[PDB]
Amino acid sequence: IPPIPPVDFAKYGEIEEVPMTRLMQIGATNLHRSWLNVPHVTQFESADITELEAFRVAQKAVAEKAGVKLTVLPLLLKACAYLLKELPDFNSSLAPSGQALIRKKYVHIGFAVDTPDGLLVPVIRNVDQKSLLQLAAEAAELAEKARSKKLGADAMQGACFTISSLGHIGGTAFTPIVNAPEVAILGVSKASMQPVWDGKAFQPRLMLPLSLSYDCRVINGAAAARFTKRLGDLLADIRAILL
Amino acid sequence: IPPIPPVDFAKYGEIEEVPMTRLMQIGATNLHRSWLNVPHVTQFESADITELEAFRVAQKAVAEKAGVKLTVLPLLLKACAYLLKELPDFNSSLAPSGQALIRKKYVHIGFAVDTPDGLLVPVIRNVDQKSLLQLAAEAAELAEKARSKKLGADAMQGACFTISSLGHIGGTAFTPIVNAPEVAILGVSKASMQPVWDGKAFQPRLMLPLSLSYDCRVINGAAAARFTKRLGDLLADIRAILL
Repeated sequence: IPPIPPVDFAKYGEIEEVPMTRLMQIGATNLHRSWLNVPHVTQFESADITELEAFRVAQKAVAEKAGVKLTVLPLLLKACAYLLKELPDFNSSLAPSGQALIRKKYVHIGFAVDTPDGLLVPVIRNVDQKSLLQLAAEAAELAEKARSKKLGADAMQGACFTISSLGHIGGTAFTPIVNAPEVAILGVSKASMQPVWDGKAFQPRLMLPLSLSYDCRVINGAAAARFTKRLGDLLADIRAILL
Repeated sequence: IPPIPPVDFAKYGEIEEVPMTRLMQIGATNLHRSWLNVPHVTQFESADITELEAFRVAQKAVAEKAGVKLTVLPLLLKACAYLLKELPDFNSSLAPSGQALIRKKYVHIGFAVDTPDGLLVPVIRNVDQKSLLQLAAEAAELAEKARSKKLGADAMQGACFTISSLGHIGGTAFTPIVNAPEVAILGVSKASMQPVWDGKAFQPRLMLPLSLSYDCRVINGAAAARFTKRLGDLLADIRAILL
């Protein structure tokens, strides 16, 4: 790849050199390797979470009696796990021969935690078998160990899919980079009240912006629109997971 | 027990003798054995199922694409299974020594099917592991085999709890008899629109009458009021099962 020409930045004013943590450099290398290896498309969608939000907030009591804080992430994890089982091409990697897909029969999902030293993505194993408060506890633990440098490399491995949630900071949508060898990543942004047509008038519904980046060698455009559509459907009524 | 004095019924008019199917006689003996062995109390409650009903009816599409009819029974089964795990004394039997309870670590639930030849109670095994449409299919199959005399004795055994639903015929409530050695049975009657106080006015909510009979040697009055209260809570928002 043609390199970027060096510039003497000090010709234009005062500069200062700060160094990169090894964690940032590892991260830098991994993203650029994904970038050049995966042809990326982002599919955007927004889900109606008015009812999900009401549930979240009502179970604040239960969650606190169990010591966890029920946020939107355990709900996101549960729903993507159900869906990764319904649409198995999202739960696979491209074989090194380029001629086969390795479909995984397990569902472990990573989630982005941004710490001082860099971004870490802890992995929760067998998300499909854990409950909303179990996933809530685990997420919280892994996030804390990630911030406190106590996260052993074991827990950063063998994920099938990544969720990256920035809803707690802001933004309308973003285009995340697929953490290869996984084949998709779900970006989640800030929810806001939007007017939604009820067939007769605009009702305010709470809308969650979803941004699915995927590896289009493996997942074609229609399979991906169907994944964010099913996800939007499941988050609008999470009871559909029960059937 | 003092016998009932024989009466010549033909002194008062014309009589006719029809006989009992062996199935009815078996049933007769089992109920009278339960009646004299179990001191019975019925706890009545009613659950708000307006939202449950809306869900049921929306998933009519899915249910039909899967060949099952989603009725209230799979929902009842799923919720009691969750609860039989939360409150394990309901999932046990009294040891023959009268001094111990055998707590079962499994959840199989029977449901009353009334056929021409008598009442049968098929058992669905490990209700706690099956989904709403799985339970829907299984219930339907067992009911059909029960009506067609093709139900092998294997499937009438080892239940932990019974549900008896008469909501499809009518009634406000009833007092079911515990099928000993189980320790409780849930009677379900007809749902109707009732006025329920919202703190300010009466709102129409769809109410399901629940009638829990139990063996009060094993389950005391407060444990039983708490079981129908948790059940009413779970049916008002079945998403609580997810956490």
